[PDB]
Amino acid sequence: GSHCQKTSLRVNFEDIGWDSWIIAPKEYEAYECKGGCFFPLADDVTPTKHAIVQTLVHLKFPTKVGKACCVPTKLSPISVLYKDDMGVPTLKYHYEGMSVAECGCR
Amino acid sequence: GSHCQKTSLRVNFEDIGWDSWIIAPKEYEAYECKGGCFFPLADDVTPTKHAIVQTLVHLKFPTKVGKACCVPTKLSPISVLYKDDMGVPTLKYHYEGMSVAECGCR
Ligand SMILES: [Cl-]
Ligand SMILES: [Cl-]
Ligand SMILES: [Cl-]
Ligand SMILES: [Cl-]
Ligand SMILES: [Cl-]
Ligand SMILES: [Cl-]
Ligand SMILES: [Cl-]
Ligand SMILES: [Cl-]
Ligand SMILES: [Cl-]
Ligand SMILES: [Cl-]
Ligand SMILES: [Cl-]
Ligand SMILES: [Cl-]
Ligand SMILES: [Cl-]
Ligand SMILES: [Cl-]
Ligand SMILES: [Cl-]
Ligand SMILES: [Cl-]
Ligand SMILES: [Cl-]
Ligand SMILES: [Cl-]
Ligand SMILES: [Cl-]
Ligand SMILES: [Cl-]
Ligand code: NA
Ligand code: NA
Ligand code: NA
Ligand code: NA
Ligand code: NA
Ligand code: NA
Ligand code: NA
Ligand code: NA
Ligand code: NA
Ligand code: NA
Repeated sequence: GSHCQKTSLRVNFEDIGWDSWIIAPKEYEAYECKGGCFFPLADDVTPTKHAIVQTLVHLKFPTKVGKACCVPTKLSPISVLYKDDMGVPTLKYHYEGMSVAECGCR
Repeated sequence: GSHCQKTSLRVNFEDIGWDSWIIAPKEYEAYECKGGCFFPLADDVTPTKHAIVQTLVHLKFPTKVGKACCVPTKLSPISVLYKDDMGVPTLKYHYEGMSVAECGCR
């Protein structure tokens, strides 16, 4: 059963060019949503009625319409230490939207 | 500029097998979210910080991590006429989650 679920994803801030403004941490666990959104669906998928409808339309017209996407449906914050406008390392206690809390088909 | 946006999608309830319980309408405009989530991003995309991070990670590791997905970020209801448990056609005035209101990268 390869369905929509949260899997691990470690993000190094240098690799994505954010080290120019983020002192710490060097890496963090962001997670990612992976898997398909096909029938039969799972319970923790929590699909919208449109995702269900679009998945049905994709089954009968695969070349015209795409299927639903396994995406983050809830995010969690992290803390980052960033240089202030005058170079002062400053804590951003709740840097929102950075880590996956829940996945779902949309 | 092929970015994330709402495009037309007409859904025939018979084609998806929902005519067994939906008398009317026969078809409805559900819309769909289509387009890529790549940089440079648009203003009406409203991307989360994780979608931006994942897109950056996908650029440097295309085979390991996928990119962000253009998905519905707000849905609108429709009205449907459905047969009751005793065959009585009944109006569902606000059948929620059926039509796309806004698209975005997630
Ligand atoms: Cl299965
Ligand atoms: Cl199902
Ligand atoms: Cl929902
Ligand atoms: Cl297919
Ligand atoms: Cl397609
Ligand atoms: Cl969110
Ligand atoms: Cl706290
Ligand atoms: Cl904060
Ligand atoms: Cl923030
Ligand atoms: Cl965010
Ligand atoms: Cl462009
Ligand atoms: Cl951008
Ligand atoms: Cl947001
Ligand atoms: Cl690519
Ligand atoms: Cl992949
Ligand atoms: Cl939604
Ligand atoms: Cl009304
Ligand atoms: Cl209602
Ligand atoms: Cl409803
Ligand atoms: Cl819904
Ligand atoms: Na087709
Ligand atoms: Na997907
Ligand atoms: Na999200
Ligand atoms: Na939170
Ligand atoms: Na958020
Ligand atoms: Na790679
Ligand atoms: Na997409
Ligand atoms: Na949605
Ligand atoms: Na509404
Ligand atoms: Na909804």
